[PDB]
Amino acid sequence: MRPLTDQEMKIVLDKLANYMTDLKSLIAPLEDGDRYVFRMQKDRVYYVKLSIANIATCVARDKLLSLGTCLGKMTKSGKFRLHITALPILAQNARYKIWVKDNGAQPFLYGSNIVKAHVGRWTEDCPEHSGCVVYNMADIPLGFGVTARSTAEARRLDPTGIVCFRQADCGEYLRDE
Amino acid sequence: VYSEKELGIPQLNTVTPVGVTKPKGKKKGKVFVDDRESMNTILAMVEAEKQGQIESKIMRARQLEEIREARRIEAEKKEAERKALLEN
Amino acid sequence: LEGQDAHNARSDLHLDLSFFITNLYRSLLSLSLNPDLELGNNKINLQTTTVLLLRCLTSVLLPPWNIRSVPPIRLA
RNA sequence: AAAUACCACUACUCCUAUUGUUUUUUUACUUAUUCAAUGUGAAGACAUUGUCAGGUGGGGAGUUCCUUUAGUCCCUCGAAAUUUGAGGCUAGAGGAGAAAAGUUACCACA
Repeated sequence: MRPLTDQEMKIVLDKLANYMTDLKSLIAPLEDGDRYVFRMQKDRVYYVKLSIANIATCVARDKLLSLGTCLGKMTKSGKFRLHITALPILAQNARYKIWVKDNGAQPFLYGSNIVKAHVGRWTEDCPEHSGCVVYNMADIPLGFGVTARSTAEARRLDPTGIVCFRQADCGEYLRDE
Repeated sequence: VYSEKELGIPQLNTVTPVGVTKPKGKKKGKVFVDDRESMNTILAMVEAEKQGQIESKIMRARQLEEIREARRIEAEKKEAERKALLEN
Repeated sequence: LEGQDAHNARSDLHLDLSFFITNLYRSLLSLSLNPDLELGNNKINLQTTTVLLLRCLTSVLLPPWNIRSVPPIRLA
C-alpha cells in the first residue's frame, strides 16, 4: 500500500476528468476534517478515506485485499483503466448520460454496445467520443463507455447502429463470483 | 513509430531544463504526492488541459491564476515542512 | 444566463453558474438571520431582499428552460 | 451420566445490613497542566507530553519468519479428562532486490 506518485495521479485524474466534471469536490475535505485519498495495492487503484487508510496500515502488504472503492487498474504499459467498481463515482458526478430501455439494458448487462434502436433518452450537445454513463429509465446506473457518434449523427443514424461503445458493464460481478 | 523510452536516446538540453538526470537501470527516488495542495495543483493542471480553449481572456487569466496559486500554496507548504524538520 | 441567446451559448461559451449556486446555498442562513429582509416590471432593481431572494430561487429551482432537467440533489 | 431413607463437606447464583478496602462513570472547584503580556488574566484535572510492550512500513540510512516431510514417543503451551491440537530437536523441500524482471496451446491489432 503506497500513495500514488505525480505521474500516476496525472493519469488517474485524466481518466476521471474524461468521464467526470467535478473533481475538486472529490478531493474536498469532509465535515469531520477528513479527506478521500488515492492508494495503490498490487496494481489496482483505490478511493478511500484517509482515516480508513491510516487504520488499515497495520494489515501486512500481502494480507490486504480491498480498501474503499476500487477505481481500476494500472497496466504493464502504464495506462489506467476504469471498472464497474469505479462506476458509482462516475454516476455521482457524470459528464454525459445515456438512458437505455429494458430490451437494451439486458443486452448491455450481457456486454453489448448500445444502439439507436434501444436508446430512449439522450443528452443534447454530446461530442462524438465523449464520456457517457449508461442508465435505464428507472435511473439505476448500469455502466459507462464512449459514445460512437455525436448527438446529431445519433439521431440520423440507422436504428440498427452502434451509438455507445461498451467499456464496462455490471456483469463482471457475475464473473468474480 | 517507436518510443524514445524504448530507444536509448539521451536527454537534450533545451529552453526546458534537463535538470539532474537519473541513471538508467537504477533506483529513481519515488516522490509520493499526498498533500491536498499537491493534488490541488495536479488537478488544476488536469482540468485546464481538459477544458482547453476558452474564448474569454479573463477566463483564461483566471484558470492560469488558479494554477499559479495552487503552485504557490504548495511552495509555502513545502517551505513550512522544511522549516519544521530543520529547527524542530 | 436565462437570456435566450446566452442560453444557447451555454456550453460553447463555457458559462457555469456553480459558484453562484454554492454562494446562494451557503448564504441562505445569513439571509434567514439578518433583519433587513423586509425594509423595502423591473427584473433586477428590486428594493426588497425578500423579492430578490424569491427571484434567485425561482431562477434556480424553476429555470424557464429545461424544467425537467434540474438536479434532484440541488432541488432537495 | 448420576437415585432418592440417615447424616458430613464445600460450590456457585440472587438479595440484606455494616463493624471496612479498592477500581470505573458523571458533576463541581483550582493547586497539575496549556496560552497571551510585562519595566497579571483565561482555559482546565480533559488534552498535550514522556517510558515500555507490540502491528505495518513499495518512504529514509547501512551490509552481503512461518509450511511440508520421516523419526526418539525427547521438551513447552492450549483444550478434555482416562486424550488431542499448536510449537521445540534432528536434515531435505518453499517463499544486487522497488529498478523492474520472468511467463501463457488466451485476447485485439500488425
